[PDB]
Amino acid sequence: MIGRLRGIIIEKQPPLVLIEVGGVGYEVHMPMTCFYELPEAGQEAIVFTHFVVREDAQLLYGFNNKQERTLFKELIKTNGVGPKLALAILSGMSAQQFVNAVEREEVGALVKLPGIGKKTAERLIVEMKDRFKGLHGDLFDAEQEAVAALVALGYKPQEASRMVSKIARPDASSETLIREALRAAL
Amino acid sequence: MIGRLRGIIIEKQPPLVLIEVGGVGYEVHMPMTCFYELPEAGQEAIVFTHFVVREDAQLLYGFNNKQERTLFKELIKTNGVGPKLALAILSGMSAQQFVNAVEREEVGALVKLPGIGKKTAERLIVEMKDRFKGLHGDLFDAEQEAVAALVALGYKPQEASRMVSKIARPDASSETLIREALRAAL
Amino acid sequence: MIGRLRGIIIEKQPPLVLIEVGGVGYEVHMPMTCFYELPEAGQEAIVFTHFVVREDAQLLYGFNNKQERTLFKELIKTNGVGPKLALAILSGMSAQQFVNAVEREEVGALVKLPGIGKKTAERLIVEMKDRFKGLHGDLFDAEQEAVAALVALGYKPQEASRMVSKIARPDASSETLIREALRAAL
Amino acid sequence: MIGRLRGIIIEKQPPLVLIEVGGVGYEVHMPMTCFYELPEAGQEAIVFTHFVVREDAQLLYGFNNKQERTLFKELIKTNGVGPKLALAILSGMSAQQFVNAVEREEVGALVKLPGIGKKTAERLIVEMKDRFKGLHGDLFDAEQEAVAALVALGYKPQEASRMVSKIARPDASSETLIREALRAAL
Repeated sequence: MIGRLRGIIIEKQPPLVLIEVGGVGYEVHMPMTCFYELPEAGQEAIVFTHFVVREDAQLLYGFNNKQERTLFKELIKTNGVGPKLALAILSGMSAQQFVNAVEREEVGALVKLPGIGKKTAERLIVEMKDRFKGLHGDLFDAEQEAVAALVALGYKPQEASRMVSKIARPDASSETLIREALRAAL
Repeated sequence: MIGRLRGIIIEKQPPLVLIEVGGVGYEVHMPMTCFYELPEAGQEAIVFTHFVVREDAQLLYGFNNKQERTLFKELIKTNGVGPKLALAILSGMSAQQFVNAVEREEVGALVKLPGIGKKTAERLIVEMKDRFKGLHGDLFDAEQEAVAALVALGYKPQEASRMVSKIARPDASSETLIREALRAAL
Repeated sequence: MIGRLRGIIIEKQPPLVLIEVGGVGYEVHMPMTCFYELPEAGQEAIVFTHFVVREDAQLLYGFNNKQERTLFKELIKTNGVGPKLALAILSGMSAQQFVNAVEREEVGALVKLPGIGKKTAERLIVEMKDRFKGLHGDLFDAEQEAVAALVALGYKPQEASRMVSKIARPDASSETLIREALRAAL
Repeated sequence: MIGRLRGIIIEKQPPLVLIEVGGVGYEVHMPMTCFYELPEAGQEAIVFTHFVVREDAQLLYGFNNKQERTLFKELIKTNGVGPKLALAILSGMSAQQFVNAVEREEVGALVKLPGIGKKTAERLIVEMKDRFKGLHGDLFDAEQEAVAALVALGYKPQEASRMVSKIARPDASSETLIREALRAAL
């Protein structure tokens, strides 16, 4: 449920940051390429977070923008790749370099990074390439926002794209598109 | 344990809202019909929430008033219907339209919505109609507040209504009714 | 981990209170006898809490003082008695009345309350009477504080009382007693 | 995820402290040797914490500095030793005394403390002595910070020390060391 923290950077111990919100000091685990961009200790930072809930522990993974978080969330969906590994992948290379290596199927650039291997590198590339097709954008709009909303409700991507086509009126909010699209389907 | 959030709306990405409380950014999942009523980003919002705790994740579902939340809480009690489905039901129609479709047994209005079907639509109507009888009101008072309190303590609805009858004195707080009713039963 | 809430009472719906701390609205479940003593909506309240963590849900039980909470914590240790039942026991009678009924073995006063029975009433009395012997006090001091600390560390009650006797110097902090007692045992 | 609390000390009940952050009262369990150093009730305290998450409960263990917390975290990794026992070990002796007793293999100093025994005392000493070798320091630097970061990413300690040697340039940030070391390995 915790999507964003805004507070004072108390300490940096890569890959860990300690952000103070109120008087609560959150431990945020961040990939090294996001780590370089952090403000200075004593200054306010805004980090986008991904809460991983376990039975044994509760952890916050933090990123500087939503595109990096989505990438990380996409990455941990593939069997064999978890938060620590995803943290290492985005430490060894930026999000843009990772997407570029996925698109050009560079399965030699990723094999060096610890904990994955050769077959999982290959499976990661195949799988991520497939996931990027339907993924957001600007690294990988009202009408697109509206399809996403509909997919979130339970419609299948293609059928949601169908619904947001019939009433798709350029220069119109994503919400009215969702309202209009849902109205003419029930 | 989290029943209400009051903070600044940071971002809207239907059905998700990001509300900032202190410097903590909560991700709230809201049905589309509540979503339309939200203030503008940068303005304060008050949302009634339902915390769902899992072993893998922790989520907040948010509504603009308590009646919608109760409806949602009632809805997720029926096997086959979970938070995502309940979110879709209250996206496709308002709470009032849903109660009206339940009372008039319109099992054609709900069949269109994704993820449920025909038999579950039918079971939903039967089950919700039965639950509404004893449900709060104004969509579906000191004396009624007092019966509820007693049901919460473990008394059965009918016996709790019995207790709040013998001493039921119009123009008197629900608490004194609970105090008086509990006193003359022990 | 949440032991106390101090905030604004937003709504009362016995046995539920909604306390706002920051802009976070906590749902606190309180026994009716504590409920009567709450300030008025819009005014600040201080409630002592007991966090019950489950896999399905996370709940706060609240009391006006530490003695009531201890009683509640003691109560839920007995098989057959859980938070809802303990909530009902402290709703039907005050903490003082409950301790008095336990000491005088009144197993007719408790049998009326819903959800327990006759054998569990009897077992509750036997068990609570045994637990009160070693329990805190004022309803059921530096030297006593110090024994408690030592019991918490893992010493057995009798041996901890032994340790805080040899160096027990009236008119001296519980901490120095713990320091002195631990020093002369290792 | 909670690494630090900064708030007002409300009550002390060794080994428990109640720290108020906002209007939220956190129960922090602290070893007695850290307990002696706490400010006075009504004054601000800064405690370093270790959140233990269970299915039944959620607890905060607190320390005055990071070295004590690391020790505690190291301690609870050994089978037979849990938070309560670790709390007792750091109550009976300071962190420095404990490290000294580990280095000099004093397995008579620890045998007195309740809940452990003789074989676990012996195993604790062997195991802690082995863990201290690679452990931080000042009780047990940019280049060392950088190796730690790399170990956290998944590299093995020796190979991470190899990487931070080839480009190890005295008088240079730990982050650039991590950036430079990661660059010349992929």
